[PDB]
Amino acid sequence: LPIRNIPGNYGLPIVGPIKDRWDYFYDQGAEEFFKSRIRKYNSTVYRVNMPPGAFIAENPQVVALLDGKSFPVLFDVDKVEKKDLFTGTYMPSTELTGGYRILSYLDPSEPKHEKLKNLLFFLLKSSRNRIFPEFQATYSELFDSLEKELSLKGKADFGGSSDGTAFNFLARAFYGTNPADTKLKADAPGLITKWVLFNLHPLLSIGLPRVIEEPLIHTFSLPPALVKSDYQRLYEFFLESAGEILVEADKLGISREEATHNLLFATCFNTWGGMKILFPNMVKRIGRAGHQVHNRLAEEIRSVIKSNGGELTMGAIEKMELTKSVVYECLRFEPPVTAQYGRAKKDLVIESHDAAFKVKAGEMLYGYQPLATRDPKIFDRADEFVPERFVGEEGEKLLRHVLWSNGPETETPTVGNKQCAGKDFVVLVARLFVIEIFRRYDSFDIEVGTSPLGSSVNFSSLRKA
Ligand code: HEM
Repeated sequence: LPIRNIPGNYGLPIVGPIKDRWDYFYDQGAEEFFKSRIRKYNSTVYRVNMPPGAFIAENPQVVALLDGKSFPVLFDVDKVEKKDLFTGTYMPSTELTGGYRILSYLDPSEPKHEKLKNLLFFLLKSSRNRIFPEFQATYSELFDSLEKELSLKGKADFGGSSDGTAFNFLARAFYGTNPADTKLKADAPGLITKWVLFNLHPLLSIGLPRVIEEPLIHTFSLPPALVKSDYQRLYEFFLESAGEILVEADKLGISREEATHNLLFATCFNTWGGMKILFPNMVKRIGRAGHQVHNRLAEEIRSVIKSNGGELTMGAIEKMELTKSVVYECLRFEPPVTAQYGRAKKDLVIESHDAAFKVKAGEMLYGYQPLATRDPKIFDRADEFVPERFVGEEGEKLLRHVLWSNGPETETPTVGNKQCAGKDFVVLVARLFVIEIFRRYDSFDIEVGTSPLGSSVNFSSLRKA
C-alpha cells in the first residue's frame, strides 16, 4: 500500500479541543463526529481531539482508527501499551477505587495483571453451575414485573426494573448471595449508578443544555469524596459475600483488600455496567427486527428445549443457530463499549484498506469500535441488523471481525492480553436473555429513547406463548 500522511489536525490551542468537544457532544454526536471527518479527510485513519480535554485530560490528541483492518492494532500488546487508558486520555482518581489501580487499568507487563485476571477467571468458572438456575429465577421475576407494569400503564419500562434484576442475578450467581438478605437491600443499582457517573461523567452527556453541562461535568472532575460513603456500602457487601472467592485470591497471592476492590469493580463496573448497556440495546434491536423474526426465534428456542427434554443446557444452546447468530449480531451492530485506546510502544506502520500510515512511539491511538464492526469493506449489508448473519460455516468465519470484547470473537482472553475477562460469560448471559424472552413470548413491541450510556426501552406489548 502507498504510505499516506495521516490527515486531520488539532486546531488552535484551547479552542481546537473545545470546538471538537462541542461537535462530539452537541452539534454532531459521536457517530457523525467520526463519519463527517472520514468523508472530509477521505480516510478512515486521521488525527482528531477527543473529550474530555479541559482540566481533566492532559492531552486530547489522538490518531483515530476507524476501519476493521487498522483497528486490531489496538489488541496487539507488542505494539500498544494498555496502562491507565481504560477510560481514554484521563484516568478517574484511584480515590474512587480504594486507592488501587484496578485490573482494567493495568498493562499485561504488570505482575498483578496476571494475578487479578486469574482471580476473575476463577470467579467465572466457579459460578458455572449457578448461572443457569439463577438467571432463570431472577429474569422470570423481571418478566413477571414487566407484565404487571404493562397491565397497569400500557407500557413497561425495561431499564427501571432490569438494573435491579441484573445485580441480583450477579450477586446470586457469583457469590450465592441474595442482596435482599443483606444491608444493600434493593439499593445497589442507585449506588453503582452514582459511582459510575463519578468515573465517567467527562465522557457523557445527559441532554442538559451545554451551558449547564460544560462547566458542571466536562471541565473538572467530580470530587470522589461525595461518593465515598456509597462506595463503602458496596465494598462491605463484597467483603462479606465473596468468602469462597477470597480464598482463591489468598492462594493467588492477592491481598484480601485488593481482591475485594477488584471484585467490586469487575462485578459493578465491568459486568453490571456492561449489561446495563447491552440488554436494553438487545431489546431495541430484536424488537426492531419484527414479529417474523420473533416467531422464528420462539420456534427454534422452544423446539430445541423440547428436544432436550425441557432441560436448558449449554449443549442445547449450541443447537440454537438463529439465537447464537442474533446475539453476535447485536454485539457487532452496537458494541456496548465503543471506545478502545492504546499508546504506541514503538514506531508502527498501521495498514488501512487503501493506505498505510506511520505513527511514532508515544502516540495515542483510538478506535471507535462501531466503525470497525460496521466496516462495509469487511461486512456485506454493514449497516443492516441481519439476524441470521453468523449462521453456518461461512457466517461463523466472520466472527473474527466481531470485536466487542476488545479482541476477535474467535480469540480467547488470557493473562497476556487485554481482552475482556468475561468474554464467554457475556455471550452466555446474552443468549440466556434471548432464550428467556422467547420461551415466554411469541413476539413483543417496544418504544425507545436515548440514555447517557445507550438506550431507554419500554415494552408496549408482550404476546404470551
Ligand atoms: C456486557 C458486558 C461487558 C462488556 C460490554 C465488556 C466489554 C469490555 C471491553 C470493551 C473491555 C476492554 C477495555 C479496554 O481495555 O478498553 C473489557 C475489559 C475487561 N473486562 Fe469486560 N465487558 C463485559 C463484561 C465483563 C464481565 C462479565 C467481566 C467479568 C470478569 C469483565 C471483566 C473485564 C476485565 C477484568 C477487563 C480488563 C481485562 C484485562 O485487564 O486484561 N467484563 N470489557
